[PDB]
Amino acid sequence: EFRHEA
Amino acid sequence: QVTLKESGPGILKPSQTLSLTCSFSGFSLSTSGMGVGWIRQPSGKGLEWLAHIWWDDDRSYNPSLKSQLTISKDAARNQVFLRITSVDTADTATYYCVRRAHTTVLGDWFAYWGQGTLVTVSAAKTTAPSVYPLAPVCGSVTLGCLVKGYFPEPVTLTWNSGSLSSGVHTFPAVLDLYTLSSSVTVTSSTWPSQSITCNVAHPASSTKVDKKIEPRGPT
Amino acid sequence: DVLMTQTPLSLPVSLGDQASISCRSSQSIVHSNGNTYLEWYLQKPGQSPKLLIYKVSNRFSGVPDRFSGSGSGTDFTLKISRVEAEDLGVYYCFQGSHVPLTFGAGTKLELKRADAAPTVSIFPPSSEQLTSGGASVVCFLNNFYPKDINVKWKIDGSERQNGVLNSWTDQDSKDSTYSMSSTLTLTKDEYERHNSYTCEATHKTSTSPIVKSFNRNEC
Repeated sequence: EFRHEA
Repeated sequence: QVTLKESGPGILKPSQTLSLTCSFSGFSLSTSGMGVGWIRQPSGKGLEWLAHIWWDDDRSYNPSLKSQLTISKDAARNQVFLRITSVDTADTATYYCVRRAHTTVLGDWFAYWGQGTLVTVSAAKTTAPSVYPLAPVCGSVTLGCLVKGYFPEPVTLTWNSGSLSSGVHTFPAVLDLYTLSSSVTVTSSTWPSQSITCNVAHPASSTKVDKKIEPRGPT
Repeated sequence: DVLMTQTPLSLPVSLGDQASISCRSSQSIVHSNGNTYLEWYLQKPGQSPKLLIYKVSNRFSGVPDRFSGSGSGTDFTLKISRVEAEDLGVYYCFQGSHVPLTFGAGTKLELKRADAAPTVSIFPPSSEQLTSGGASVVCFLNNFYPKDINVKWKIDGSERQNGVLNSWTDQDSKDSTYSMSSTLTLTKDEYERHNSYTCEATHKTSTSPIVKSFNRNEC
């Protein structure tokens, strides 16, 4: 995955 | 205000290495969650993603170009860089710098883009165009001008030094050299009687040429 | 890669019509964190892209309410309730969930008009080009609608696929037509060894092809 934050 | 600015060399040849700078302001790359990237678009073509770099030195790349790409930063100077090794015509594109965060409150999206920078990859030495008149065939008339085999862009084209703009169609150049064409449609009584001339300049090579379009004779 | 297929690739409308652009991904866009990073970008002629919609259906700041976003999984739609003038351009769907990041190929929102047949013109090589040993035959197909058109070159009755260059103007701002330029480039030797040259177009407006030709020997 591409970097993301939830 | 958030702004991004790309700088590149404009022209480079195949095999050579592309160095592109981006210079931002309005945010710091040091900020946790912040990120900056490159996206490009070849001439009248899609949008291709290239690379992204994160504040914490983490990097993302496009698999196809991975072996050619190197994104780097300098957060003390507000700059992101990207190198592409072994370019070829393919890579002729407009290059965009974009901001993208991986946290919501910082803006997880491509909101900010620069104006972008044009990068042409060609093998060609500056070349003066060859300007050819195009007269109608035998038996509202339309005339044409072929501007053939020139490097680089642009050329300026006018009919009667601009005196004639009605019914002008000038077509975008296509490629190691560019070729161009223009059509003019005038009332059937205007020509051949009144003269019609094609005026072409190619600044890069000091070219200026005026070609009168000459009616075909029996000889 | 995740593929973004947009439908259609060209979308004619009138100002005040409703428009819909489907975008479908080859695999799920739901990031493992919970979110669907599906965005929409608009690129107006010679401008950088601008974000319109993010996470499926969140309008960007400043985007008018006539735009909306819908969908889930692998099936998404952009809607424009009343197309306004400034809305015309190229629309991209983007997925930011998977590496590498991908855009769709782009949907041109363009202006609908009445069907219009191409005015076609054919031109032999200039004496000037021949003097210099080249040989180009140029064809012009001006002011047609809609944009799709099959253009064919024939020499003595055989089809020539080699050494053809095509160029399209963008949709004319004044009359909403398109125009095209086709150049067949041969060597002087090949041009002097054949006689019949035919530019041949097929369009929605004629049930049979538009043929323009000449015979070299009679020029």
